[PDB]
Amino acid sequence: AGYVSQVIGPVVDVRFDGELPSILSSLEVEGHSVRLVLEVAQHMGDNTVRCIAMDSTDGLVRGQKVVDTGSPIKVPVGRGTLGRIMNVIGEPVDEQGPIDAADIWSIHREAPEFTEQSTEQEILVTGIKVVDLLAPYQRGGKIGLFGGAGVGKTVLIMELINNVAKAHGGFSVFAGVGERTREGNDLYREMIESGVIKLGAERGNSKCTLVYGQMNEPPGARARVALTGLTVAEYFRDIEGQDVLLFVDNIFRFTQANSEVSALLGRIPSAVGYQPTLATDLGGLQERITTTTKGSITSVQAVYVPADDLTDPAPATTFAHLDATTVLSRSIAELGIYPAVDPLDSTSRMLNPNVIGAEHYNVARGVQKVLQDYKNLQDIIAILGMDELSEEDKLTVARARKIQRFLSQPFQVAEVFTGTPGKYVDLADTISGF
Amino acid sequence: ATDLGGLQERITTTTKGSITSVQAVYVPADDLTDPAPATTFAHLDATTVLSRSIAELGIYPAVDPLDSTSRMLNPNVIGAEHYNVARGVQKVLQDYKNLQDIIAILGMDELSEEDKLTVARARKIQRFLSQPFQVAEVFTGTPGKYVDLADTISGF
Amino acid sequence: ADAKALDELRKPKFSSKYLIQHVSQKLIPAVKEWEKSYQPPVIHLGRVLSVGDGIARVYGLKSVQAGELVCFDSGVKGMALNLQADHVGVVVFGNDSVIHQGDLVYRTGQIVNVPIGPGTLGRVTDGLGQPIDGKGPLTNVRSSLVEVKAPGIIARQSVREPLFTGVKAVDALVPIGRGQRELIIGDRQTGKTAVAIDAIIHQKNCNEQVPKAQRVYCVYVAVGQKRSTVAQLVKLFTQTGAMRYTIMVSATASDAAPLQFLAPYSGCAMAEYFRDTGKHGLIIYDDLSKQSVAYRQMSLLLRRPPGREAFPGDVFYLHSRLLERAAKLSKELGGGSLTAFPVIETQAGDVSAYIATNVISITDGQIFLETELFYKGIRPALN
Amino acid sequence: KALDELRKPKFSSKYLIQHVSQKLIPAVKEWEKSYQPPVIHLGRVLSVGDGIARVYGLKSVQAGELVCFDSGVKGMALNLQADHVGVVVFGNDSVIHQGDLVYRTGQIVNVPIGPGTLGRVTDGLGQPIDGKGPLTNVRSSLVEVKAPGIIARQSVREPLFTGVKAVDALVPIGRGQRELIIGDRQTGKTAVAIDAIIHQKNCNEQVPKAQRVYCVYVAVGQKRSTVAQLVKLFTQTGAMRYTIMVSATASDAAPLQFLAPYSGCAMAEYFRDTGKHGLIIYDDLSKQSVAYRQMSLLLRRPPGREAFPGDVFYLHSRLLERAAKLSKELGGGSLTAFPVIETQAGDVSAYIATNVISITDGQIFLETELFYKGIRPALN
Amino acid sequence: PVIHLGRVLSVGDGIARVYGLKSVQAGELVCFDSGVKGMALNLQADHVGVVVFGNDSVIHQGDLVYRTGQIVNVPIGPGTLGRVTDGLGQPIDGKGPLTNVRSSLVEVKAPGIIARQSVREPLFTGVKAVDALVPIGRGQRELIIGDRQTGKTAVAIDAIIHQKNCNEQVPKAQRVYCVYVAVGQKRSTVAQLVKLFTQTGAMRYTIMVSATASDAAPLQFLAPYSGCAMAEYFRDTGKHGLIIYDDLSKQSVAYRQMSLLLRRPPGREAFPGDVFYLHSRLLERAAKLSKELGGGSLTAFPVIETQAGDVSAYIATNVISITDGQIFLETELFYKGIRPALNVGLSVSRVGSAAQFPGMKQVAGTLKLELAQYREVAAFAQFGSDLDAATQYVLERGARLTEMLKQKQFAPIPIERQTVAVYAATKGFLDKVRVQDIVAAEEAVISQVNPAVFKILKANGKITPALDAHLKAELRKVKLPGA
Amino acid sequence: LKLPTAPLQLSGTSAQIATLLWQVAAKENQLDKVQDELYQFIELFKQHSELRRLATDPFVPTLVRTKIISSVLKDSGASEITKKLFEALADEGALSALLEVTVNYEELMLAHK
Ligand SMILES: Nc1ncnc2c1ncn2[C@@H]1O[C@H](COP(=O)(O)OP(=O)(O)OP(=O)(O)O)[C@@H](O)[C@H]1O
Ligand SMILES: Nc1ncnc2c1ncn2[C@@H]1O[C@H](COP(=O)(O)OP(=O)(O)OP(=O)(O)O)[C@@H](O)[C@H]1O
Ligand SMILES: Nc1ncnc2c1ncn2[C@@H]1O[C@H](COP(=O)(O)OP(=O)(O)OP(=O)(O)O)[C@@H](O)[C@H]1O
Ligand SMILES: [Mg+2]
Ligand SMILES: [Mg+2]
Repeated sequence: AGYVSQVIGPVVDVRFDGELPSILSSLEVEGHSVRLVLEVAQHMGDNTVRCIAMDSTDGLVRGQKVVDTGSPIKVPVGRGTLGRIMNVIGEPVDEQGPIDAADIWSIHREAPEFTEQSTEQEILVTGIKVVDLLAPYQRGGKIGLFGGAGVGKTVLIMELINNVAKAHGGFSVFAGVGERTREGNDLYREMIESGVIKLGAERGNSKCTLVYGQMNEPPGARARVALTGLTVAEYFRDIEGQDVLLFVDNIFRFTQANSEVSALLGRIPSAVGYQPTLATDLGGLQERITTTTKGSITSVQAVYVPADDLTDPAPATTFAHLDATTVLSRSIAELGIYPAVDPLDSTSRMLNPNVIGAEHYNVARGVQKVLQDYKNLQDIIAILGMDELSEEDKLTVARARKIQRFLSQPFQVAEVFTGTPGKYVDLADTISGF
Repeated sequence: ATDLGGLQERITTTTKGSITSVQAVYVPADDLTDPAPATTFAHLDATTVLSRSIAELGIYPAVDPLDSTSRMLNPNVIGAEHYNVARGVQKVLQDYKNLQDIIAILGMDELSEEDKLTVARARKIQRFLSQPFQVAEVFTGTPGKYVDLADTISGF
Repeated sequence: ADAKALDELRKPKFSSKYLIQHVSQKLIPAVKEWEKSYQPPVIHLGRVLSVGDGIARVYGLKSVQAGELVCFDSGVKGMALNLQADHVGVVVFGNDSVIHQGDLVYRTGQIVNVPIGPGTLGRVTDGLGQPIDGKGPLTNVRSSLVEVKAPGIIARQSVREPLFTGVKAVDALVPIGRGQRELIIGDRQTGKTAVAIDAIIHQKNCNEQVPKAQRVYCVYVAVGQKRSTVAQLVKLFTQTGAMRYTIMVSATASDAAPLQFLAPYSGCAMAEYFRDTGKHGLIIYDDLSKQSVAYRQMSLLLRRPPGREAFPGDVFYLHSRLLERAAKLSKELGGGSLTAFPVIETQAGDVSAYIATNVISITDGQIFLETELFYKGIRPALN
Repeated sequence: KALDELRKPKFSSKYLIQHVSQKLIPAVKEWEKSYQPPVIHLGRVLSVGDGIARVYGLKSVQAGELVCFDSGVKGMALNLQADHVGVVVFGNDSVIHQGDLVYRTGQIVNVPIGPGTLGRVTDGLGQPIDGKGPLTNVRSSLVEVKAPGIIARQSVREPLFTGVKAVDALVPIGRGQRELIIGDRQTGKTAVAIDAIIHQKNCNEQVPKAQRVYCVYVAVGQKRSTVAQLVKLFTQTGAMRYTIMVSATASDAAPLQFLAPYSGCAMAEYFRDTGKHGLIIYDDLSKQSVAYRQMSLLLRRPPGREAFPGDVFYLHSRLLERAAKLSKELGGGSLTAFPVIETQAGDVSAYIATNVISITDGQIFLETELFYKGIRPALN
Repeated sequence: PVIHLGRVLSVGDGIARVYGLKSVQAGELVCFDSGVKGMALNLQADHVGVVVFGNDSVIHQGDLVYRTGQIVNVPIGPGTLGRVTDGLGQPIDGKGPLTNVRSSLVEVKAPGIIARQSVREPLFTGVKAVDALVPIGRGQRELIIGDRQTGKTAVAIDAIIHQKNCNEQVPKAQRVYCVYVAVGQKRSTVAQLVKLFTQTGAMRYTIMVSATASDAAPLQFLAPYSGCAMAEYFRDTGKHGLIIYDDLSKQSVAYRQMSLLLRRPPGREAFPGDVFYLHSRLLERAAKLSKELGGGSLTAFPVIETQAGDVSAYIATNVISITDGQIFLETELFYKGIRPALNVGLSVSRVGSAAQFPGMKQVAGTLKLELAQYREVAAFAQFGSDLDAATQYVLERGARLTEMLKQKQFAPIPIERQTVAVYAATKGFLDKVRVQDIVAAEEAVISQVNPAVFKILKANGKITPALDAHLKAELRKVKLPGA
Repeated sequence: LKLPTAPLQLSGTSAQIATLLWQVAAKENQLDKVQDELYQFIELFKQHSELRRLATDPFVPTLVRTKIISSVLKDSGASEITKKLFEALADEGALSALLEVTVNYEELMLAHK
């Protein structure tokens, strides 16, 4: 009912002689080599809408028929999407047939309202000792994961998927926002061998939904693929009633893709070249990740800092939403300590004695004090001597070294290639053990 | 980049004849990062970079001995007796610059006389790159010198 | 094509009418067969020409005041910012995805206003005064404008009364007068709201011990904050009893940037009810640095030129006309007061930023919260 | 007065007179016959200049379609707007005038791919510039192809040997990964990339035919003297028997330098898709982005952080994600990319340098401080 | 005399769009019917853009604009000497009309290659930090670049004041007539310089072209060109000129105002694309003409203000490219007690010693070499590491030499006195003297040394061997403080 | 092809239509029929508010706006130059240029004599 008016890169103008589609509605270009889905960005006037394409616009002709779907991008949600790879517009990329959809949900959604919100602010038990003691995870919170390569981030992702499914009974969604396709395939094959994704007839016993928007996709497809990951996690929260994990892998690439679609739509860039709507394009994502009366969504979001600059507006806007940080370090990984969570750099807002109690607080405040006193004397051990310093100062060195070792833990998803069995550690056994 | 590229790609040696081009390039604020000098760098076979810090030291011509790069500096082009002297002069002048971080702070007493020898060798090399020009007789006040190629390799 | 040459086309100069009368007997039959393809014409109503970026361009609306509440047929409010010759550009107080080209825009006839009064005490409203606490509409209340001019020089007096915060470092070292503005400025996670929450809980302990004229009625405005933090704060005020004296204006991070830009003016108008009736107000603008970011978004989307930090240039007047409304009134105006506590988030201790130095040159003092004293456990980390 | 509503007009088309002229001059009694402009598969040049032709008409042209001017100079329909087409010109725009006829060719941009491209030095559009005749044993293939998805790939395991000891020990490179050679000017960027191409000539005569690796060197924005020095070096060593050279030099138009990494990748994607192994080297990815920034500022697309287009990340990611290691049911072939990014004063915080660091797997940082210390390759 | 008429379409911010005036030239003076003048700058197809020489409040919509037929011109000649004029010619000192004068264009093509000769004769500033280290020949453009209050104006005023001292002693041909163009300055500030120049006597040879901050932006853009046209009268008729453009930094800001309001697209720092051409058109008119064209010269002194010593500024980098030399003035050298605060390590003169005093070409060669040795050894004794006693000799002698280059702000020393002062410091005769009273020791060296030994060094221009020994044998029969 | 030259040259996008309107009316010798048919349309907008709704109102469809002007300019006062211009000005919504294209038609007509 509408026809293509302009094609300027990834930005398509469609002209509707009848009534216009709503902003954020989905438009299908009738007749094209690949399925081209447009999302309405604005009403330009003169019966024209401006759209951002979810695929390539090469081969698009002015006058091509465009069919309005009457709704935003609608993706399959349910338990049938578990263990599948899905793209932004809901198509299966894993090449295992159609997706057995319980429902088809719009990926655009307002945040849960004020009466629907939870006021309680409790702790999500993860079974990992170092992030249950020193940097606890808020149930319904946002967690910055400051990992990288070779710090065992992928094993930490799959162990969080495992222990939340095993203990708390909730599923997981992985939103690969702007991921490399070599790394997105490496995650898929690592999840198959570690048991969190199963293939074939045992597909329903998988615990994670992969929602992938790759780097070679246009900036509109990467900017909306984190909202496709929300909508799968919001079905488990609002219909299944579960404590869902979400993994927005590289929340910076969500910002970076939304900054590209603002630049292509002709908007004047804000401070540091970011979009004027960076606070509200990021805050519109993060406010759907919350606890409601039905269930909760907890998101572990990998955070990239652009120029090693925490005052850059993309991490500074992101850190206003984050309720905990888990920093993975190579220095902890070179000591054989796995998981490589830095016990001092990792922070949580759940770590004060009014939400976790004074018993749990003083242990974690006491553990962090001991390793701080041990690791600021490492420039007086090497230049004076190990047997030089006092018997009390080396009592801390003996106590910290058997705490720095005790933050290690064998993981259940890592036991198919390490031999040692995995061990879920409860919260009371971590406080009393430390 | 394409206005500049349309000009430079005509200044070439063809099978008919040869154009040996010498282009001065002004860098705006002693800034080779600036895009108008930085686009010119990919067009040239020899980029003599002149520095203000060599000029303020009194060494004239104020050629940066490290930043000046030529495509004639392969050993299979100028021989090995020219390539190893040029690669050896650049090594002593780079070691001195890594030592001059600590000379201007401490003062050349704790280098164990292996690094004290390469400071005095580079300081002789720095002045020996200076040369009176025949057109700067009115400026420098000295008659200019034409140094042959064999006498440069023999001296350094 | 000068203007002296086009007004000559006012007077008739044809002297030949062989198709003036020909189409006049055919125009009305031609218009009549295309009537179901005509939208009805619009003069005092409005029709949306173009909507996008949270700004609607509205044809018509011949009698809108500048800065007036307009209402779309979707139920969403707007504010007529610029009346132009051909359209009126409104900014949408809500989600612009529900507004279409061709939608009717209605006139409310009133410049942008919020409900103020005694019945807004105890409630959680949005940036426009609509209550989001779910416990009904606002009763025992009346509408007042959100862009009231501040009282002048002769309508003020000096601050005399001491408005106890209840914080030990504050009331001893940087004590707060009752008609004063005090900036709470610090880095992220430095107890900025903690100092402003303890000020609000403290008035509940003092209001039940003072004789009805020295009572302080607090107002908390949250701009750009997560809904969960706002909901965890209404639970804390309800369980301490501080909600009886507190209004909670909330424009969270998911809300539209014109709702976050307007929420401190909406809350200041509700707190000005107590200033203008001889009572005493306390207002906290938590993250006024987030209200300037929301106003920077609306100015860049209106294609206004960037500034020093890409801010509109009138971002000083954004906060100066806001914080000048926190005054101590004179005895002929009732003697009421309004005490403001703006909150500014600072990046890495840098107080020489644009929005930080603006509010410092507006407010009467500062409460600097150092992030190194906060890490050492000295809390409140008063520099 | 009642006529004040029409005092000033407003037009939704800048080229209103070119629609009015298509209805007034065919109303003359003479020119009702034989004189009417075709607009569907033809076009008229409205404006020329700086390698952009604004073209009225071409109603049925596709986005990215190769169009032809009546002088034989080709072009790509890049802006498709409501009244005109913005055409980036594949040559000098001096031969194009206002009112020239623009024909659409029906085809999106194509390059010859196949075994006939080996040994040949082509331009940014596939036409040979070494003067040895046309490309014989080739076939036409698209230039901007979709990169292979998740299931089409497998894990990068087989090593690609650069022959450089600093690389092959410290920064190991696998068949199917994309490694950035980033550094300053004259830090040995090409030295590392030419050593990779020369070493695959040595390795190819000692491995079976399924394990041979065929190189493609894309020279963007270099001069013809340097490119001819590199064909002479590749012929003296014998590495031209496995190397394609795609050369869009500095005098070429900015659409040729923009399309040459995509033209060389499509020539290199032939070996990946048929089970063999490829090695694609972009001499200057940064130079390509400067050429793409030229077309977008001239097509009046909105400027970004360094005046680059918003999709300039999508420019390089869509190119570099085409370097994959394919799965065993797609032949198992591979394509290894070596983008080259020239930094200025060694900062990797530059807009284009931050983009390619994100897209690629690793980086080979070459530092000019180590270059004067005798280290070579000055690998950080 | 048919006069073309243009109707004003709209007038705002000192710019008036005019309908009609098809015959008007680009850069033509127009006349509004309010009496205020204008200049047609961008001739568009539908209107003319006119910058208004004055206050645009008197111009209404539909006012009549007459063209005057003429490109913008100013009165040039000897009748402008002594008078304070505004941005285009008209005198503002209240002394009547400019008598004995002639109207010439302000935008003249600069003299080309075949109209020059080599800059060989010196222009003495009277500032001995300048005349020794960065000497300036006649026909050379020299930048005085510095900070907000680094004494840049003082260096320029001392060049003007010193020419009056030279013009009373030279013959009629080699007399320097100064022009001081004050762009964007305070009017009180300009009136303190006319008060200084009549008290000094320098106003006999000085033209004062004043475009203050209250003037319109096309009056301050155009005032360097109108002052250069007054200064080019002396260059074109065989005499010698000296033009000082105080704050060309403020001319570019006034040119950025007209460009931004004529809707020209902004470049770096919202500046016009042809800003470089704004100053290279002007400064290339400072030439030394050949003897076929009279032999006359024009010496320029542009003044550029930097912000925090940021010479990497857009307009600052442009003028360093145009001018021959550079007098860089530093803020921290100013407060260390070094006045004038000249950065000797950054101040060059591209003409060099080809056009300097021969009596200081041999004496100040070792001055700038011993000061080059003084600079790097003072960076190392800044820490307090160690001493060498040959490092401490050049660290002690250059401290006499830095203290020797200091000068009083309103007194310009003659070239003969400066060479004697530099001789007494470079031949060791001002050793055995404390470093603190060399500012007062050299008053003895000028006074007690014979007043007839300066005459021989002035007439010869060079210390002859019959004078090189005779004055060093008089630099011992002098009584220095302390000793 | 070749058209007559306009007597005086004019500016663009409304005075450029009047130049082309003058050129096809000088070829057909209709320089005062097409001129006076313009003056009738200046009057016709003053009479009928629904005719000037087809030039100011942006919400009339372009299918309606071109099928009123084609269906009232029939069978009387056609001249094939007024008829073909005003369907072109209605196809693009440029019917509000009708005052401004008439004034520049008069300056071409006055310079023709
Ligand atoms: N005096 C105090 N003693 C102990 N904990 C405190 C104190 N004040 C605040 N906190 C705690 O410190 C943390 C940060 O304080 P708060 O949230 O008030 O800071 P903020 O400036 O509002 O930070 P944000 O930028 O996250 O809004 C919270 O967990 C809070 O409960
Ligand atoms: N390993 C090496 N040993 C010796 N010389 C080397 C080595 N690598 C590079 N060079 C030399 O360094 C110079 C510059 O290196 P090269 O041109 O290969 O680097 P580049 O980064 O591509 O430079 P450009 O910026 O000019 O493109 C050349 O003379 C080259 O031969
Ligand atoms: N050599 C000097 N000795 C003593 N005082 C000096 C000297 N040079 C300048 N001054 C004084 O220092 C102050 C600044 O000098 P001046 O006003 O000439 O500087 P400027 O660079 O023109 O600064 P402005 O930005 O005000 O124009 C004045 O009071 C001036 O008299
Ligand atoms: Mg807070
Ligand atoms: Mg190279």
